[PDB]
Amino acid sequence: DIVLTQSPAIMSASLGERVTMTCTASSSVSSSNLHWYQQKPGSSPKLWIYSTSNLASGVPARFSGSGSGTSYSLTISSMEAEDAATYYCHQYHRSPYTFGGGTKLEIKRADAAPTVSIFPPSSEQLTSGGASVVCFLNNFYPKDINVKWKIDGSERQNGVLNSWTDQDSKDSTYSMSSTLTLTKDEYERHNSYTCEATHKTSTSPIVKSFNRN
Amino acid sequence: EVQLQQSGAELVKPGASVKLSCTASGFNIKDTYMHWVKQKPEQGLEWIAQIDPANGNTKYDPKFQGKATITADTSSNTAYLHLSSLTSEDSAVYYCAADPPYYGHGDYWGQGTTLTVSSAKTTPPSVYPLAPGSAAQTNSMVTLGCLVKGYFPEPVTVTWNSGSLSSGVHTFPAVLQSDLYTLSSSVTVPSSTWPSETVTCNVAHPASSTKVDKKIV
Repeated sequence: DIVLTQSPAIMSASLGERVTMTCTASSSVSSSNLHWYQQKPGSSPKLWIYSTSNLASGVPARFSGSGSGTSYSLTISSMEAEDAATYYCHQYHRSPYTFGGGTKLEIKRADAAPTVSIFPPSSEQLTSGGASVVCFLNNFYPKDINVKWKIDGSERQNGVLNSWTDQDSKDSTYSMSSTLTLTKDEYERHNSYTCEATHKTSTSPIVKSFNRN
Repeated sequence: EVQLQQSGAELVKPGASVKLSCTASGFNIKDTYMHWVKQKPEQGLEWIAQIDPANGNTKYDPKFQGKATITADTSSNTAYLHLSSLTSEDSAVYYCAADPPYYGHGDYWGQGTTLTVSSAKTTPPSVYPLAPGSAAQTNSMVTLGCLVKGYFPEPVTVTWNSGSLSSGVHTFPAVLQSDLYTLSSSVTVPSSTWPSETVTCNVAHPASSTKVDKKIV
């Protein structure tokens, strides 16, 4: 098994910027058997560069690939919005045919703090004997963020479900939602519910809380 | 002219088996190598097996050996992938790919086929409105939300005011919680329009042919 390592796994770059990502094999392969694939969300992987340096049909000229042996690289002279995607290198040299972990290329932009919002359970939901507290952390950058739930100053990690959206197609920001699910009971036996989040954008953890009623 | 069409999305119960198909158009599969690739959700691509439709010779990746069986019917110009003793780890998208005789031109990959393994039954979503507990979340403007819990299978459609509200909307990807899906959609609107004008979130679950509307107070 020839292992392909791609680096970095995630990278950001502003438009017009030159971009280079690498792919190194654990053992040498024919430059002719190393290919790159582009994949955008929801779509199927597409052959981008074949045989190390040949552009596939319909691939922009700002793309180029280099290498031989165990080291390869894909370069974008001037990055455009439509370039944001995930790139996979693949070796069709010796089976089992392998794929690199891919490099996710995202659009870089000015840092932006998240606008938090905590939401208490629903009457309707409470009626069913369940209670879910939801916290929204919208439009921020970078994606790195750490949310914590505090029930009466106490940290709670049981029953939390987070979800992130992809880089916004318009403002290139990220969003996340975190839901803490408890019972009508164990929820009605606590007063303060806190949604805490630390973002590069701040050394002072952002907090949004509420008391029952 | 070259194109690979794959069979439709599949929903199967654990323990069962399924047989996916990949029909090639614009070219004979006898003159090439057919491949099946699997991609787990948010994971990477994994090559599974290859076959020479000319002699039936097959190559497998050890970890799939036993579980997967690749076959091909050159007469119908079709390649199949059979998966047995299904489990949730088999849930993923499956692509069939043709090793081109000429790389330069053509997209030799298939659209992919989604395979979901669940023992869950179609379940309509429980929609719960999310209103702000009275607190200045952000200067003036405000943010509302809707919680879509315990539904199956994916997907659901979350619109605000039937469509009149498609600005500042954030619908988060569904996430599995006890075999059912849960999702949430937030909506941002200038402090001047709420609670002034009424805001409703419309959820639709095709599989269950249900459409709910929830107003926020």
